[PDB]
Amino acid sequence: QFNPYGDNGGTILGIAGEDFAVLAGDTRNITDYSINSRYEPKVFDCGDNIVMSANGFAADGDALVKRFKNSVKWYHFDHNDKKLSINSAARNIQHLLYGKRF
Amino acid sequence: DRGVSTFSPEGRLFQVEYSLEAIKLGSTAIGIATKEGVVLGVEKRATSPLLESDSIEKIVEIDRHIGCAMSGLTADARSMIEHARTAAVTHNLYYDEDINVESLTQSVCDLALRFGEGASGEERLMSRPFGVALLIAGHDADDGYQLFHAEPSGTFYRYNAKAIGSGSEGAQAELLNEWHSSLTLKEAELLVLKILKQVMEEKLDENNAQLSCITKQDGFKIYDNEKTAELIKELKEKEAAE
Amino acid sequence: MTDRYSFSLTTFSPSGKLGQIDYALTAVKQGVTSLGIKATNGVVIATEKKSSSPLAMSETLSKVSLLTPDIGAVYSGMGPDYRVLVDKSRKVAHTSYKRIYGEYPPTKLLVSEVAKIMQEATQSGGVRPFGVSLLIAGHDEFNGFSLYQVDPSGSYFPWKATAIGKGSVAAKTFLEKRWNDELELEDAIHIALLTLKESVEGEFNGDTIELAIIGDENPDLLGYTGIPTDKGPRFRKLTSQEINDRLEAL
Amino acid sequence: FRNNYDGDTVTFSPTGRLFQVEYALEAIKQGSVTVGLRSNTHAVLVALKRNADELSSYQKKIIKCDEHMGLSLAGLAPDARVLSNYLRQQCNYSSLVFNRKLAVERAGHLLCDKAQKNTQSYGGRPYGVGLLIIGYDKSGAHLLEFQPSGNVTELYGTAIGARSQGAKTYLERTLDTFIKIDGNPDELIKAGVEAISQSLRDESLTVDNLSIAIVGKDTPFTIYDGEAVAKYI
Amino acid sequence: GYDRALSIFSPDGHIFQVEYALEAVKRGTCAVGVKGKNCVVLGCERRSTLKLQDTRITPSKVSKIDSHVVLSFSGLNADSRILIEKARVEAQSHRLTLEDPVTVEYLTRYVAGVQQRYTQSGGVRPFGVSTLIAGFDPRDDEPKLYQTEPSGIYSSWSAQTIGRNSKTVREFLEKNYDRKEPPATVEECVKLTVRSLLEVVQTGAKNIEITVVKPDSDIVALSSEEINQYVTQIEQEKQEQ
Amino acid sequence: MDIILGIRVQDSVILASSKAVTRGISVLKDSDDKTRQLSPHTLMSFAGEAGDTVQFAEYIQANIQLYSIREDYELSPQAVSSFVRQELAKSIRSRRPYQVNVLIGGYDKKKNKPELYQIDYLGTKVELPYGAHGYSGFYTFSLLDHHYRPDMTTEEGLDLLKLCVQELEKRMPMDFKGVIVKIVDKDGIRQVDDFQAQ
Amino acid sequence: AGYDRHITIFSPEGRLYQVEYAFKATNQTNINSLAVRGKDCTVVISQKKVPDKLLDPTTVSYIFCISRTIGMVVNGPIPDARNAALRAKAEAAEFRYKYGYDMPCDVLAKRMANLSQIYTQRAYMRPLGVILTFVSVDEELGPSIYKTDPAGYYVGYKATATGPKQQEITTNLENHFKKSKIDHINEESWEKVVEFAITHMIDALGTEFSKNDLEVGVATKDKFFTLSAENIEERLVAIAEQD
Amino acid sequence: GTGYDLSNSVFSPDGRNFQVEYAVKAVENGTTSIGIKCNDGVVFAVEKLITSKLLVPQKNVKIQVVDRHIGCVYSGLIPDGRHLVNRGREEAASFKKLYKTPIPIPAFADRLGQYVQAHTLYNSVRPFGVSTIFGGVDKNGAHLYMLEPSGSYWGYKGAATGKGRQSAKAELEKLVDHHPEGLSAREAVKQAAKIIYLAHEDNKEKDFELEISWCSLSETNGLHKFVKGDLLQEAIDFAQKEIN
Amino acid sequence: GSRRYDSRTTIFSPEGRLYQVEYALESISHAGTAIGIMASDGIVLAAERKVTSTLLEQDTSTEKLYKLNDKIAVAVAGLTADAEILINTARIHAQNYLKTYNEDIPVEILVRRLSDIKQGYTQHGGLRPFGVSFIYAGYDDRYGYQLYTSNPSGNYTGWKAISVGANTSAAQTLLQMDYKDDMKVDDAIELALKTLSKTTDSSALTYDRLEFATIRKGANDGEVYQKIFKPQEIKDILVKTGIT
Repeated sequence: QFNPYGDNGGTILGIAGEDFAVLAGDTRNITDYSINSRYEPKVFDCGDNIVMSANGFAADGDALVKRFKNSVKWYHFDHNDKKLSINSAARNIQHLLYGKRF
Repeated sequence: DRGVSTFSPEGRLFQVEYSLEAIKLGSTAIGIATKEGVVLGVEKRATSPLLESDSIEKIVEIDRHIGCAMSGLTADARSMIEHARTAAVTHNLYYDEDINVESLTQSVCDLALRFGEGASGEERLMSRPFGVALLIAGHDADDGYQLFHAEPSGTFYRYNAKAIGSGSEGAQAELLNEWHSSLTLKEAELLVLKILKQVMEEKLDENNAQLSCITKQDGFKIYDNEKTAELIKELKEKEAAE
Repeated sequence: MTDRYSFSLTTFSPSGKLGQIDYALTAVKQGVTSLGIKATNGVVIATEKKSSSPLAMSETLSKVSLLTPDIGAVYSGMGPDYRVLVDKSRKVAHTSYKRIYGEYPPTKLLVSEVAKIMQEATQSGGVRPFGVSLLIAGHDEFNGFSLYQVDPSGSYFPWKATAIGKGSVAAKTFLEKRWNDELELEDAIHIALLTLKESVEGEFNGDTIELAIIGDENPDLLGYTGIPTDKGPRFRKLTSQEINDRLEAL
Repeated sequence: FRNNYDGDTVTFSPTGRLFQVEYALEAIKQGSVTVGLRSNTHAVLVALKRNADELSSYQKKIIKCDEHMGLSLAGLAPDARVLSNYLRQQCNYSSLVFNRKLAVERAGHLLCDKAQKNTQSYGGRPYGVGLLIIGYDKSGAHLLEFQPSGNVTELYGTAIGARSQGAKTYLERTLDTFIKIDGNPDELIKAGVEAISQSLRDESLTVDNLSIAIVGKDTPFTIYDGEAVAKYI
Repeated sequence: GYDRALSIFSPDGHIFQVEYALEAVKRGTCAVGVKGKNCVVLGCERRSTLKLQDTRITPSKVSKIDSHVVLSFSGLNADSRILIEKARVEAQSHRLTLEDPVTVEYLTRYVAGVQQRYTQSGGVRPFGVSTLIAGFDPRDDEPKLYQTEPSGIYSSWSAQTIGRNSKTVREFLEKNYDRKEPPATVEECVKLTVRSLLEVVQTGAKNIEITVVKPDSDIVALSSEEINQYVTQIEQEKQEQ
Repeated sequence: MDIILGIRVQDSVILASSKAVTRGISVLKDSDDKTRQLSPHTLMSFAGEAGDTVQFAEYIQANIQLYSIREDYELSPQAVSSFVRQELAKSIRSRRPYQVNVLIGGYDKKKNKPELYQIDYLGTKVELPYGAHGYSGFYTFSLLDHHYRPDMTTEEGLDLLKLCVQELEKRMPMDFKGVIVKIVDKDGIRQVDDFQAQ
Repeated sequence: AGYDRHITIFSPEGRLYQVEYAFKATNQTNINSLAVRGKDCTVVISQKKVPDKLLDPTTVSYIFCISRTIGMVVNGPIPDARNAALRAKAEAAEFRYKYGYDMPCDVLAKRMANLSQIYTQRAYMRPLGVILTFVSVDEELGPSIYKTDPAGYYVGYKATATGPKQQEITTNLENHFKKSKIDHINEESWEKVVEFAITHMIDALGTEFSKNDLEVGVATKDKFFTLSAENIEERLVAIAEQD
Repeated sequence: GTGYDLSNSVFSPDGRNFQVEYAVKAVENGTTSIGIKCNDGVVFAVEKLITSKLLVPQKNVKIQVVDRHIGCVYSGLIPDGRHLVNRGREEAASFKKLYKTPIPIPAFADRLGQYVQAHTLYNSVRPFGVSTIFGGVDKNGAHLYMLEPSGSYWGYKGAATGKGRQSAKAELEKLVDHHPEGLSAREAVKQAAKIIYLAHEDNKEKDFELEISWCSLSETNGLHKFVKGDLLQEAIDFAQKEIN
Repeated sequence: GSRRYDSRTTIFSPEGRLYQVEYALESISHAGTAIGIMASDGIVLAAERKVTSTLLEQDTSTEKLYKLNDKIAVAVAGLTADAEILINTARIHAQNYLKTYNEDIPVEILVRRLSDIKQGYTQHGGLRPFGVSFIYAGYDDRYGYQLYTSNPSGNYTGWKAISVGANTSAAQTLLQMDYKDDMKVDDAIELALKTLSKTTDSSALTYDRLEFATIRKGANDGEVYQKIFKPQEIKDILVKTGIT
């Protein structure tokens, strides 16, 4: 029977400094015991000085990143190009994720 | 008859223009923006001494940083206030932040032209335009203190000072001269109390008129009768002074 | 597109009249005459086959129609309207009755169903009343023989005998004179043929007249044998020949 | 005459006109002037913002649709919001689904078609706003003029609004000149401000009264207001 | 399917259908309400175009939305039912979710919203009704009296009247009601109510019904006699001069 | 399950309902009133699925109160019970049925007789001298089948329950934390605050 | 009030003007047609008039093949005629699918008549300004001709005619039958029936025809087809060697 | 009485539908456009009035393609024409999807026909304000069609609509008489350019821009393509020459 | 559009009156008169058949008195067909009530519901109101014998004696003149016939032109009985009361 999910491996790491922050991640993407790509970026610059990574099932991670970026875009369109604070992005992401609670 | 969303030969929407006429018949509402906050005042205008004047709610709270005054067919404003409140609260749930005053206003005006008997553009189920104009005043981190005039046309302008209702053309002229970029909050209060007095058919007292403001520090507050009464006294005095 | 006519086309005038129903009645008045006579052991409905051209085949056009095996109908007014009304009447006899109780509806109820359909076309949005008046004749075990009239308003009434259309006033009067509560079916068929002659301008024979009866069960018209309780339809349309035979005794 | 055939957009007059549409076009003329012109490397929008009182703001007339597209409005503001929002989605869809920036020519076709629908069906009303669209796509700089009639035209330059005729003749004259202002945005803008002023009469373009937008080769569609346009007055 | 805009603006800025809805109220029988210091009283007149009715079963003019709130009205009877039913349903829904009966202002705000909505929804005409809603908020003793009208506007009054000749009776109340000293008694409050109705009812012991509402769901309607008694004592106040 | 008992004596109906509310391993509350007054002379006890239980009770309460105000009259116990049965009978064939069992005890002012109705979540209704829902019935029906009399006074009825409750506290595996008893008669509904030792 | 002439509601005289005016439209094309029944075939004749020299004469027709066995000739504007044709083709295909046998000519006629009756009663649908003449050699009824109008009326004919000069053709045909005493052209071949049809079309209209002035459709057991300019020519020659 | 011309589906006493007739006026008031059927294809061409020097030349294209073998050109309310093509495109996509074979010209004509006729059946819609000339090459030949706001359409040897429809039709008729054997794709393209230049006299006031397109079994493989560059100039000249 | 043909059946007149309701009532005023009289031991319903003929089958006829419940009946004044529609929904409402509460529906509840349906056609939907007025005669264990009346507006009221239809003004005065609270069914039966006898627009008041019904609580039983008089029964009671 069809299983809508998959596991593309990889690991990501985020550390926050006093006036900086980093988001790291390996560039390997796999399926079972095979390597799909040795270089497939997984950490992204979404604008407004926000980097994000959705690790796990790649197709899902990509759709999420894509949706959030489009979110930032519309945030500007609707609030006079206001910058999206990180706390606001976080809350926004919560709704993006919880919207698919089932 | 003729479509509710018909254009006049001059390029105007009959229902929206006629809508504006109704608003002219409404009670005066005035708003003044100053680098110390925005003041919103309205003419209660009870229709009989037996009507308990303080049950006249023409100035309402959208959110802690956004207040609003109405003029015209005030019953038409209930669903607008509701939409505005929900919009503000909803924005805060999704983004964990206050909604910008301009954004909130743009949201309310989005309801404006949603009327007709089958207008091909979505599902604008509303038999007629709103018969009321609103003055939305507030404050946000990006553009400080703001005052907006939202009409049934769907358009909204930003004003330093603005008056709507029966005494508007008169009161607006007054505001033209009296308003300057360095007015203090107190100056604006007295100023609003003064102009209301000129246009009001009734002798302005702390019972047929009501003040309110919105300041970054304490947000939107509606002045209680006692507080305004003294401001009215302070005004009579400064006037008799010269 | 989309029927945006969701408001009534029939409304009350200051005088209290419902114009469209009145006008529909006027259409009925212009229609060819039709009638019905109730006997003690049967009912007869008849009308004139006003062929619209000698090239037309009048048989291929029945003004008299079977609704259920014990119920028939005839009309006066707008033919097309009648046709669709018969289609609906035949179907409602099933959907609202045979399929529930397993037996055909008694004449009064089917008439009531038809009447309902017509009443609705008097109040529903975007339509005009039916421009016809029907005369339905039938028989059911617990009510015996009956004859009803249904007007464009949806109102209906039971009759001993009556006529509608062109010379209804004249025909009704002629019937009142010849009717009695002891008429046998053949007597009514005769009285029917006489009344109809006064309303026909030209040829008057079994090819210009359409007549049917609700009488005894016709086991010969059932189509099968082997079930005692099933005796055949009571509704039978007379043949051109059967009519002429009765015309010579006119 | 006219009075019997202008009740709604679904009625043709005896001469083949659609008055409701024409009355819509009339709301545009009553609208503040705005100008559009392009070289081979850039496209510029210059718009005169109108104000109610001297206590009111000068209503924005330029809306960004995507990093490479934008327009200016003249007529019913709300209707431009609706149309621009629609254009923002069409642009957005093109990127998300095909990873392709929407061609300015296609944006026009989409706008025409959306407007057309509101002129053949009962109950609706034509849009009462004019639009000038500029953008830089895979075929260079572009300028489009959108009319509520559904008619969209690509031009080198143009203007709509009150007295728009002035700026229009000026550009039709300056044509050979500005069309060659490649590699130099400040010059195209100046050439635009000069075209727009050819429609003034009441006042003179001030700082909080002028609004300019530009897009091109290496310039994401950006709006300049106030102080930012001071250097052009 | 039917969605024609029946309530629309006219050149001078009026919604004629809502305006004509008020004319329907002007035609309805009079109704009044005066709040005492510890109660609210609702008076309503009874027509006489036809008399031979059965008062037991004929629907009364004052209706209970909940056990602590009543609603009287002037205008189309058929229309009032619709509003009364919705009000009653909302009353129960509110108890079910807030776990507390509605406040009079809340119940009023609700009825008003239903009326307002019917003034700008397609395919429907406004309610040809105006209401007077009175009672006591739960666990409160301060009397409450509100009024609503076709437009959807509502507000509180110390005393108010609607219906035919409401012009006349309002005058009476305006120069007979002191906010300084409101009818400190149920008795003197009921009296001030009948007096105001007599200004228009023209001798009608059986043409005047009264209902008294006290705190904590204490509601009761007076009988012909009880009322007739107030009329009697009132006519003497006149003759004794 | 919870203890839901009911007994109709001479001039009244007595309803005894367990006070415990247990979820898994913990007894969350020991003073729970598993009852809702539908009208001045009609009381309803209920037991069943966690949420459905109260939601249903309050829903029925709301509807009866609405009826009362619209008609300014109190529906007979028989009428209220028929309304509840139909509600449950609709429920059983819906997407997610209300898994609630109830006892409806009311005093019929028109007939001047107490009535006890037992209705399970399937919409099964039956009128009885005494009833119970769940496992209780297994030890209380034969008890009552023995010690019950139609002419019993309200006092004899309370003694009878006490006898039931004692049997339930001896043989039942669960600690239902006692019961709350309520009396329904010609004068309305009152609670016997003293059963913890009567 | 004065709108009882714009939509299909009754006029004080109990009339439906829109249906009457729809009838007017049926003559807008100034074309005449007639149909007659053979011993075992059905023929339909219709004037073909191509004014514009820029028109492709092959695409100008008012005769349609509704189904393998049913043919239909329309009298009225081509757009309404094509709307009626598509609907009839659909209706016939569905009928065969649901009931397992070919839709009979008279049944499709009744069905089309009922659809028309509806535009006669529902206000948002306008009547079609056309008259439909259906023909075939029914497996149960034999040669058949059923015609429907904007009133929702229909009936079968021994023969019929439609158009501006319908009356002249009708009386001509009537006379021939009063004479022959039978309800059909007693001819074994359809070619002779087609000739008879054209012959009387000429007498009645007092006009001569070239191979490009007519349009002919024939219906036989299991098939309905239309003739070509040449098949007609052959027909025109034949009649010429008799007069 | 009167007023029979205010609602779209209403029959006037003489059996007409005035709103459709008024739609025609909108058509006659529009630019002229034509279609010439050749021996193995069809040619489309239209007049493009140059309002000002501001119109970027060659950009505002009017001829529209449906699927890959059909060409469509129209005169009247341009936005209405686009609407009708959008429909035709769906109509075609639908047909191909179910039957695999790209839609035959006749079949496509009726699709457009029925849709247009549909807009003369209700008063809640307006008839189309355009007459459309379209055609292409299919399983059996080339086909040229013209569809009126009434929904009426026929097969044509040559067709024209718009301002100069008379000059055009006059010219087209000559061609039909002087070429019973059939014009050729190459020839028709030129002939077309001329007919537009001629038919432009009824609008000689404003300057214009020519636009031609064609579909020929031999010249374009049966696919609709626009005439550009050299072949275009060569036809522009053939006209400019015979205009004097 | 369609707006052109909309009568707007649900709008107010400048006087705040509902046009259609007012005109429907006008219609009702020409309907056969129907009378209802409530006595201490029962209720009487009598109605005059509008239009009749020698050939009308009176035995199988009913156009004014209908049974809704076993304890409730109505007398009709207006469009019979409109009445039947309302009567049927009324009959269903009575049964839903019974199936729900296992108790017969209280008279007022059934009357209010029916009146609410009418009120609806008054405030929304754009349809014409029902041209009907009902006199309800029922009995329940809460108010005993009851008499109600409802009309097109949706308003209903209770009465001791009342009339609907033609000449109500005359009939009401006659009733308001001889009615007495302590009357008896037989007295009411007589009062009813006399009233109709004086308000009829016909020559004489014969039995073939009448429908009669009484709802009594036959002492020898204890339950309520509805009796819809048969032709012969009306002919009798007609002679007895002295109308022969």
